[PDB]
Amino acid sequence: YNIQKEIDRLNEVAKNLNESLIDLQEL
Amino acid sequence: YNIQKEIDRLNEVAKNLNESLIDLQEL
Amino acid sequence: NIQKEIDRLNEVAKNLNESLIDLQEL
Amino acid sequence: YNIQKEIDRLNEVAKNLNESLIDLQEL
Ligand SMILES: [Zn+2]
Ligand SMILES: [Zn+2]
Repeated sequence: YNIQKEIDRLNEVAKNLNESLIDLQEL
Repeated sequence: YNIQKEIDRLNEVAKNLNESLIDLQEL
Repeated sequence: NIQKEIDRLNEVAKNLNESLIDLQEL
Repeated sequence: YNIQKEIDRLNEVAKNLNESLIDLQEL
């Protein structure tokens, strides 16, 4: 595995998850 | 669906993702 | 080394998938 | 009301998370 590779991608997962989650909460 | 039930779970998804990401970042 | 983080992320993925399916099928 | 945009985006989030899981268990 490559830890720095997956940190960067999981950070994108987190940001995208949060964006859509917050969108769900304000409709 | 029940939007609150899914928001609750997705909140927990986000929290657990965040703590996994932090753990990875401190290696 | 990172089995515990893998295990945790697996449960994250399962719960995310279940929410996705529940939003479309319930 | 219409959550199609969040469903589409969370599907991509899930795909990226799933590939991270696969890649973390590689090698
Ligand atoms: Zn990178
Ligand atoms: Zn890959």
